[PDB]
Amino acid sequence: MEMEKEFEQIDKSGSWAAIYQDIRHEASDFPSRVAKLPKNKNRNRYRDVSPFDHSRIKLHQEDNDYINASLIKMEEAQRSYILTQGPLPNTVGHFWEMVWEQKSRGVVMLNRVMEKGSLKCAQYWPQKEEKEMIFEDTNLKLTLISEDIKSYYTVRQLELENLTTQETREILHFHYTTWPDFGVPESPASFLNFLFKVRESGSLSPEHGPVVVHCSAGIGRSGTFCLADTCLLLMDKRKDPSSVDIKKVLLEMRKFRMGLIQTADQLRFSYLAVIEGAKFIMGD
Ligand SMILES: NC(=O)c1ccccc1N1CCCCC1
Repeated sequence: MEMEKEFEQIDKSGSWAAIYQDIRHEASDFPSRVAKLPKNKNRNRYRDVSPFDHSRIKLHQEDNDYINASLIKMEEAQRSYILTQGPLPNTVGHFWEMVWEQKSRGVVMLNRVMEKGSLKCAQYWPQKEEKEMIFEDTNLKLTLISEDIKSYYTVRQLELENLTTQETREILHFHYTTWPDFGVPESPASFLNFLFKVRESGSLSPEHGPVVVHCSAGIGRSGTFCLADTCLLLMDKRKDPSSVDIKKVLLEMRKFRMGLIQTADQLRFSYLAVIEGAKFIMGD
């Protein structure tokens, strides 16, 4: 069923809360035993948001390999994503160790450091060129190279140095700065423009490690970003673009991380983004 007609049918019937609970009921439940070990309590932002054991990213260290991060591998679309929480005061060094070890080119940030008067993630990148950061625990140095501030997003060029080997890499930081403190954006135009800027950079392409995507918990806004990207790529690849079922794609992605799309409003917004984005994919 053409999702645009499914959309109007749910809107006119006002059944978004009903569709959303059906997804919550059918979603996968896999163990997260490593996340719940007592040694890892200060590595988790939220007691109720944990990576599954089968899909968790492992740090390359014998001491403690744990980070709250999941590998989402979309087989038919040929896209992979790492979804992670906003870094905590004790996990900024682990965060950049993961970027280094997984060979990522891009980091996508969908939250502000402060929202609703509370801290949603640590200031984990340098704000001035002349004031770089050194993570002693993971032996990494991070330098701000350049910053391009736009009305709806900021793009930063960062240099990450492995102080052990003196290898360096360029990382691109894509920061969506205008998601409202409550609810979802009224139009998906700025969010789709932002998704197309990340794609244009090479950060989502198979010559690099997976993109790192985060918000505060790494499931809600982060879920909307990967769901919209994957659905648009499948509409490009398939003979019948109307065969793309957003609910089935979301349940596939929930095999790899719990709780993706946190509200019925985020589910409606994901449908709107895919419907409006398809009007480019199909030749406009
Ligand atoms: N070890 C670090 O993470 C670190 C290193 C250099 C400068 C700042 C740093 N952080 C920033 C956000 C979390 C608290 C402290």
